[PDB]
Amino acid sequence: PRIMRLVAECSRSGARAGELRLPHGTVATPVFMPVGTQATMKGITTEQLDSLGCRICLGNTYHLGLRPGPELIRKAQGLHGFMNWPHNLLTDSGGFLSEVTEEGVHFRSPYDGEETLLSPERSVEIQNALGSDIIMQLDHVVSTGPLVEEAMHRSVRWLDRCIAAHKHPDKQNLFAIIQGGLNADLRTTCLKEMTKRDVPGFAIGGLSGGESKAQFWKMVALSTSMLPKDKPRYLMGVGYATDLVVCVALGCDMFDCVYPTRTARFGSALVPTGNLQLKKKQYAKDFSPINPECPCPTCQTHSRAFLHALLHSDNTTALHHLTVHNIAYQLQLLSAVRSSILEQRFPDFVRNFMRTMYGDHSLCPAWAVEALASVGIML
Amino acid sequence: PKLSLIKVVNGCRLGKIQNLGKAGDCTVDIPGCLLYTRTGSAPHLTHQTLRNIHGVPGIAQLTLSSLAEHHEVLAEYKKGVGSFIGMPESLFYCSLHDPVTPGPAGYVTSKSVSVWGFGGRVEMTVSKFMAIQEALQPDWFQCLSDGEASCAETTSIKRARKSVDRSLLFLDSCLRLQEESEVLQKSVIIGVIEGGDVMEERLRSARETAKRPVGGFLLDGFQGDPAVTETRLHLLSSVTAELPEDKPRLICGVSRPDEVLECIERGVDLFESFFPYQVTERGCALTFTFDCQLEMTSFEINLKEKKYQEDFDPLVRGCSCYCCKNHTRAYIHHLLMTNELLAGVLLMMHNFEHYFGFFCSIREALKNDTLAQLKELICRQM
Ligand SMILES: [Zn+2]
Ligand SMILES: [Zn+2]
Repeated sequence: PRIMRLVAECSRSGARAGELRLPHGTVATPVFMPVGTQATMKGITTEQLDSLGCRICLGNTYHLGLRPGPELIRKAQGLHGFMNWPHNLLTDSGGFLSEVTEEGVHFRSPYDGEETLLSPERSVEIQNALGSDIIMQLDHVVSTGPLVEEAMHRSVRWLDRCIAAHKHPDKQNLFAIIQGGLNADLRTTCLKEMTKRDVPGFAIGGLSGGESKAQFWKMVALSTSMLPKDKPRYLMGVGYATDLVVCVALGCDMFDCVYPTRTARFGSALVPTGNLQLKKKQYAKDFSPINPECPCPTCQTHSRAFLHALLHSDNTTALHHLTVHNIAYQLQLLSAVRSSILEQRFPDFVRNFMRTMYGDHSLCPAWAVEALASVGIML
Repeated sequence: PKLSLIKVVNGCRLGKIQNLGKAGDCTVDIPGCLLYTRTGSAPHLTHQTLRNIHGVPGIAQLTLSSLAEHHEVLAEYKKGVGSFIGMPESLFYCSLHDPVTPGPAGYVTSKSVSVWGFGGRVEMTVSKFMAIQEALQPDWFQCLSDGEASCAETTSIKRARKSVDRSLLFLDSCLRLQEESEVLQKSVIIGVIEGGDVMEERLRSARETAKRPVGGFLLDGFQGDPAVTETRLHLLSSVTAELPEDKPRLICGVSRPDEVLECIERGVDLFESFFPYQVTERGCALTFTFDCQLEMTSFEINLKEKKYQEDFDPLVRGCSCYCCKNHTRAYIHHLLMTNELLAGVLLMMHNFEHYFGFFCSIREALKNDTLAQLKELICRQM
């Protein structure tokens, strides 16, 4: 019962144009998945997010556990019915002060009080009440020594316990999360153990911790080389435009990050040349749009100068315009990547993306040049 | 501004103002309200969400206190404020002060008036004021005026007399400057009736301003906490009795439904819509009914209250707004507890739509000669 269909592949690198069959519709891959919890906090309605072409977004299990709680989400006909989101949803396990034992993750109450145990079983039960289309296993995430290997094997045992507790694989898709940190021997072990489990998808965890970029993309490529070709590959916590393009070339299919929503609050708007810091003086008389090639409502209607005026005012709409546009940039980038894979022009697309972003190839980040060269894309 | 009245039932002017705008192809129903904006934007609502609201007025209110500090930018833009803020299709009346955040008093002389924006204070002489209107190019704009004789503190008769003379001197100065600019002549000046709480000065301001070729009148200084007082309600009557019937009457600082109906009886046509904005800012939703055929006020519910944590009904059953057709009280309550901006967005959509539908009931009631029943229905809900 495969949830992913491969539509096109790059004949030179690992890029994959695919499609996910989920209970709330089909999702084109590669896909960046916004964190809908932050989108609504940003003031973006369901209709706006839908009009941008988004067909899958994330919900934060721990946040929904604090408010309004899973009991209310159940009464509200799941998270779909609560926020009135018609398309797909992905929720985390809810694990990531928090002590970890074999029983599960322990949450202390502020200023003393009863603890709260989040076991693998309860993570599945909580996520079953939310009703998301894709659910994530509970894993043991460590910050280096014996604790790294200890947490990896516990993540495997917790994977088996989530699979056992997950009684409705026809309605929710459970993803495993590859551990091992930056240790190649541990990560390879976790890849060997977790791929034996019949889960519909796989996620790559532990790769947004502040490591070096060389160790970053090498752990990505090690993961994608051992993950099943006929199942999606989910790289968590990756949102920068360069990182997306590079990790698509390494074989990743799904991505999530709070980055687009965050910098929208900082006045910055994403563009093919990097970002525009629209709060700065230089945009006070810039009567052009953010990006005339962007189809979002902000770029079809407003100028940089007007957004600059709103940023120097009490109007919350200044954040709405940028949150709308930044999400649209992420969707536009990943759909343009997908078209290049369908049209067998992905390397030329990557060379043009890097050239527009950095200029001369000698100014490209060294880690990205190595990663792209490892899959046959030269600059 | 060619104004046409359908009838005047019990002092309420039912009609329509035709041939408005650059193309002259816009109309405005009276009595009605203007779309409330802040820095050229409806609060919490982009141009995209603004389209999700039924019954948005065709004329929007701008405030100099939010736009004066952007004078140099709009001057370089040259194309006008409506095009600059991405609302080229709407009508715009630029008022002097914001009704909710007007700033401190005591900056009015016979040489300059100050407004207050996000960046700070902007001092405007009559020259500077008309230079700013030239960059904005609004359809209508309130003439620079002195309205600080109308204040809560013990005001003097000499001060009320001064506000009349000062505003008239301002009015005559702006008219001389208007006829000296090609751009500024396309805009319509609105005279401002001042005079404080002194009857003789109120009547003198109304007669002297009506002598000028203004396109309408702004009734300034009638705001009231909690509402327009009986003393100022009577002052309002005496003023409008001195004004032509063929020109619109605007009022500032009067947006609550009870005092709106009170001022319509006095012959006031156009109102600001900042009351639904205030309801939104305190996390409330207007629920007062206006169907006549079957800090928080009683017209609303506070969705921060715990009784809505499980309430899966809409804000108002039968409301056709985006929030009530797609979301529940429990979702609105949750957004307010987690301090999410979608609460302000969804609340503002409903509060604007409910408020605009209230002004449809006023015009409908005037068609059927039933404003008495409507006023008693609004007042029975306090
Ligand atoms: Zn855009
Ligand atoms: Zn509603």
